[PDB]
Parts: sequence; C-alpha cells; structure tokens
Amino acid sequence: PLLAAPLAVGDTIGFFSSSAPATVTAKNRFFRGVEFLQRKGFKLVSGKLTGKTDFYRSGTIKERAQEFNELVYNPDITCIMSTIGGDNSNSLLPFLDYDAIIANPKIIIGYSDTTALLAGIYAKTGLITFYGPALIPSFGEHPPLVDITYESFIKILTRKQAGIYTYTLPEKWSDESINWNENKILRPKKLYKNNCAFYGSGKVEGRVIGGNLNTLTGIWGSEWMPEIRNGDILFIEDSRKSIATVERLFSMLKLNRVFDKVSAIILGKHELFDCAGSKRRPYEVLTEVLDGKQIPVLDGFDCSHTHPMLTLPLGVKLAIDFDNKNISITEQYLS
Amino acid sequence: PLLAAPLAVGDTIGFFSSSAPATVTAKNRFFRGVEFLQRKGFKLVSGKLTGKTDFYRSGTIKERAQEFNELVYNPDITCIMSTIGGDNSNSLLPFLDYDAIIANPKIIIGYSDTTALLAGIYAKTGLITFYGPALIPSFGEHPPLVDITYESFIKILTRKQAGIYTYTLPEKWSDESINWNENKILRPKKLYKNNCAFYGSGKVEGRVIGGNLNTLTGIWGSEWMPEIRNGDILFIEDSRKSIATVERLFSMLKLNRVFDKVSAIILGKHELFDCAGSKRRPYEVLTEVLDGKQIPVLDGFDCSHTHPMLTLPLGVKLAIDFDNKNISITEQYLS
Ligand SMILES: Nc1ncnc2c1ncn2[C@@H]1O[C@H](COS(=O)(=O)NC(=O)[C@@H](N)CC(=O)O)[C@@H](O)[C@H]1O
Ligand SMILES: Nc1ncnc2c1ncn2[C@@H]1O[C@H](COS(=O)(=O)NC(=O)[C@@H](N)CC(=O)O)[C@@H](O)[C@H]1O
Repeated sequence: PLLAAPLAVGDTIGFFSSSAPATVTAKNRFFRGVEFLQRKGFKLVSGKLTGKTDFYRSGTIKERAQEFNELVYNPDITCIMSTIGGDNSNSLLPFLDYDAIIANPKIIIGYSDTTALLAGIYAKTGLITFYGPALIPSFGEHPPLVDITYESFIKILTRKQAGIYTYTLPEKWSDESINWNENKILRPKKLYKNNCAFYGSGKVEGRVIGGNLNTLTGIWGSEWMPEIRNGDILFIEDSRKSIATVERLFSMLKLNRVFDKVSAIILGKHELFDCAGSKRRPYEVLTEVLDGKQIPVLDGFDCSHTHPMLTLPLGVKLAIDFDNKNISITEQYLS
Repeated sequence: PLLAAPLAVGDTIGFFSSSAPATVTAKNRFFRGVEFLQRKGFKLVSGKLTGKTDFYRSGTIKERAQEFNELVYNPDITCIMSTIGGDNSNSLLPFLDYDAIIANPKIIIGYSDTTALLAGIYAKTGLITFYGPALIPSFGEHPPLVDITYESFIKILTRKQAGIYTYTLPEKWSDESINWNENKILRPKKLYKNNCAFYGSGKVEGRVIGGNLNTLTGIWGSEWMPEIRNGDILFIEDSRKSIATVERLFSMLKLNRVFDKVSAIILGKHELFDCAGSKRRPYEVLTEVLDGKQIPVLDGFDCSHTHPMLTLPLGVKLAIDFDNKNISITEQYLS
C-alpha cells in the first residue's frame, strides 16, 4: 500500500470543508477545535472555503475539489483533516487530484460523509487513509472526552511502526446531543459505561475496509468504491438513523454478497439510534439479515460519531481477538 | 420481455405490505382506498400481514417475502399492488419465488420503497412491472386528485396494446402533507398548475429504467439492480429530500457513469423538496453535476409521490418529444 509520513507534534495540519459549512454554522465549536490543536503545538492552515457558505454546503462541487487539492499541493502540510461531514463529499471525486496524492502522500483524516473521500482516494491511489477526528465535531468537543479522542489521534499517527498496536477501550462514552455550539456549558454530557461486545471466538485477521455505511451508498458500484475482497474485515458505522434505515443498509450489503466475503464485522457505536420502540439494537437487525451466517462481530467499537473517537487506518490488516476481547493493527500504515 | 395479462374491470387485486405497516398506522386511509377500488368493481385479496405490526415494519423479512409469494401463488389474482412503501422491501429480494413469478406473470405495481421489488423482479425475470399507485397513499387520497390517478391506472392497464400511448398531462397537482388519515379533509389542498418542463429538442426513444432513486441505493451494485445501458431513458423520482441528499444521489449516478449512457432523463415531481433556502430546484443541481454533459431532461413528470400519479411500465421503450412536449409508451407492456 501507499503510505504517508507519520505525524509529529509541531507539524502543519490543513483543514477543508467538503460538505457542510460548519466553520460558519458552528463557529464557536470550530474556534474551540482550532485553539485545541494549536495549544498542542500544531500549525493550522485554513482551506480556502473556511468562513464561506453556499446554503447547505461550503461551495460548488469544483470549488470544494479545489480546496482539497490545494492542501495536497502545499508542501508544508503533513495532515489533511476534514472540518465536518454532511452529505456531499462524493460530488468531489471526479475532480480530486489523485496523481498529486500519489506524488506526495499525506495523512488524510475524517469520518462520516468524508468516507466518500477516504474510500475514493484509497480506491484510486492505494493510500492508507484514516477514519478519525474531524476538526469541528471531534476537537471542538469539551473535556474530558476530547482528551481521549486526542490521545488516540496522537498515538496512532506518531507511534513508531514496530510491532502490532493494540487499542485501549475508552472507559466511558457519550452520544448526548448537548454542548454543541454553545460558548459555555451548563453541565457535562451523560457518561455511559463502555458496552462494547465481542460476538464470536478465536482470532480473525484481515484488511479493514469501510466507514460510514450510509455514505458508502453515494459511491457504491463506481470505480471509487474499493472492492471488498475475501478475508476483509468490514468496518461500518452510522449515526442518528432509524432502525428502518439500518435494516435497509444491512440488506444492501447482503444483496451485494458482502457477507459471503468478510471474515468479521466491526460495528461502530451508533449515535442516538432510533429503534422505533422495538428496543432492538443494530446487532439484532444484522443477525436477522445474516440469515444464519456465522460472522463474528465486534459490536460497539469507539470509532464513530460517539465521543470519544479512536483513530483507525483503513486498508490495512487488523487482528480482532474475540477470545481475549481486543483489536490490533498488524500491518504498517505509515512510512 | 416477459408480459403479464392485462387488467380488466371486475378483476381481483391482491395487496401486500413489504415495509411500513400502514394498514394499521393509516387505517382510515386504507379503508377509503379499499372502498374506492371495490366501488370500481374490483375484488380485493388482503395479504397475510394486513392488520399486523412489527413496530417499523409489517413483519420479519421472511414473513414479508411469504406474504408477497402467496399472492403470486394465487391464480385468481391479476394484479399485485403495494399497500405503501417505507424503507425495507429490499430485504425481501433473496426470498422471492422468481420461478413462480415467471410461471405466473402478474401486474406488479407500486412506487417509492417498492422500487426495490419492481426493479429486482425485472432484473431476475424480465417481467415488465409498473411504477404506479399503492393502495393507501394513492387510492386513499381524497377527491378530486384520486380520480385522475385512477383514470391513468385503468387506462394504462386495460387499454388495447395497439399503437403508441401518449400520456395526458394532469391539469393540476399537489404535494401538500395534509388530509392524510381522517374521514374528512381539513381543507382543500393547494392545486398547482402543471409546471412540467421539457429541456431539450427533438425526439428521444429508449427503454425506461429506474424508479425511486433513494430506494435504488438499497439494491445498487447487486444482481437485483437492472443494468443501465447505452440509449436508456433514466426515470428517477424522490420525495421529501433535502437538496443535500439530492446532490448526493445525482453524484452517485454520475460516479456510476450513468450520464455517459442515458439518452434522456425523466425527473418525477419531487414531493416537498427542501431547498435549504437556496431557491434551487433539483434540475439546477442535476445541471451542476452533469458538468457540461448535454442530456435532455423531462423535468416534473407526474409519476412520483405527488398527486395525481400516472402509471408507468418500467423496462419498455418510451418516446419523449421535447419539441411537442409529450411522452409516449412505444413498446407492448402487457399481453
Ligand atoms: N446542531 C447540532 N447539535 C448537536 N450535534 C450536532 C449538531 N450539528 C452537528 N452535530 C454533530 O456533529 C457530528 C458530525 O456530523 S456529520 O455532518 O459529520 N455527519 C455526517 O456527515 C453523517 N451523519 C452523514 C451520513 O449519515 O451519511 C454528528 O455526530 C452530529 O451529532
Ligand atoms: N403521516 C403522513 N402524513 C402525510 N403524508 C404521509 C404520511 N405518511 C405517509 N405519507 C405519504 O405517503 C406517501 C408514500 O410514502 S412511502 O412510505 O411509500 N415513501 C417511501 O417509501 C419513500 N419516500 C422512501 C424513500 O425515499 O426511499 C408519501 O408521499 C408520504 O408523503
């Protein structure tokens, strides 16, 4: 695979808005995120669409593509980070400079709608990109949860590429929809004990592929959707969806013969899942869809829209030990 | 293609609930729809899930497939009609009795989420299915608009298969979210003049393919998604979507090279489109996505979630005359 150079404290991070114009609509949280990373010692370069609005998006399809490409062209930038997701990253794909990405591999990081770019770039270049923090939702989060997000971010991206890396489970998490863009807090978010579960036995090792499942529908069937292969570990997460939508997306995968190929599935914690009164969780819906297929599932991995968020390289081998209840990166993912 | 026997006054229509349990949740409208078709002289067979709920759906995946299959097995049934859409009909596709459908061709009709079944059945069997009325939303509609819906339904399905059929444009239409599930209207719906637009010149003739675009994402890439071919006319409609979602779905098509293949696009009227204050219509978004690709577009065809609704056979040749502002079926679609 194509590998980017590791991050170092003091490096320059460039940020871009490939969909929702949250540098404007969530300006307070945006500034918190900027200040957070600056205090850590990072230099920040604002993408050219920072502070701009085109109603539901940051700008035209071509302007958003240009914003991203310009960060690729900047020789000082080691990490290109999404500001926030939305709905519209997939529009950029015909216009991204994939040859420039190959010529100067950088850490590309984000989540949610940005999956379209992460998966698309991987499909075209083989670059190992990262499912992880976006500037506004992830680093604009108040302490204490932002600190755990940052610890994963910095650990994954700066560590020496010697031996496997085994994730540490966050002790507590939240998906509560408070303290978004308000300047100060009335109270901290409700914290829940980590209910991450390992359904299965033995050890499974395979290339991890996926991201935000709903977002993947926007690139599905195209040359920008990376082929899922025999032995892959499927990583999928969604946010604020109805159980109806979750069934639809799981069945889409079934129809595409995805469950005949995967060695394991990782379900990210689903932010504010709406079970429509059924009290059913996404795993139960998956079980029905699977129709008896014995695929081991890591249910509730902290790499999703919930806080805190771990950083995950996409397109490299992971090992999930279902007996010992841990997950590791086993393949080099930075140069 | 495989053709069903034509409909006739006095025939038996069977209905099924492949997703939302609206025979319960919209029971008043359901009863009005039943009464409407009965007064027209049709005999009705209730699918086995009528009157049942499993929270967000009518039953399990297998229960819903069974309900549909049992209608196919009934020799008395000429038309199999959706009660309503939802989100979840794509789940049924591995479990439908395609051999029985081939052996016993019937008129399969519905819209919205039911697109998954209409397109899926066509892909597997070559049967010409119909984008058209669902029992509850379409025939439970209060007068005056329900009569125009019915006129199209009965005309398309009972007419002699001799010569081309040219559609009549409804004089007025509405998309207002009122008068849903009560005995009486709150007040009359706003009746809009028909603003259907023909962008382009000359005549385009080709096989029509598509349906509800958001629903198509649930079968996309699979063996149940009919292959789009050079010269096809793409028919797409969506309902109650944000402009953000519409851009995403249009770009999905772009990435899949659909706009390199199709000779024309039909956009169904979009029910309660949310432009996010931009004042932009879906056609404007399509134009940006097309990036200079000249494809003639019929913008605002009355075959969608808006009232009244026309009946359209899928998988047969249509001719759109952009000069004379009309649309015709040019290929036999029933026995
Ligand atoms: N006003 C608000 N109040 C509270 N939280 C908010 C908020 N606005 C945003 N957030 C939070 O910001 C986070 C990131 O949003 S996102 O735009 O990146 N999401 C996506 O792209 C995919 N969901 C699209 C898909 O499902 O395909 C989410 O967890 C929200 O809860
Ligand atoms: N409570 C209510 N009040 C007013 N109108 C209502 C209503 N409930 C339903 N309707 C109307 O009933 C019609 C049919 O709904 S539907 O479930 O079949 N829709 C679909 O499957 C796709 N949209 C899914 C997709 O976009 O993928 C819609 O036009 C609604 O406005």
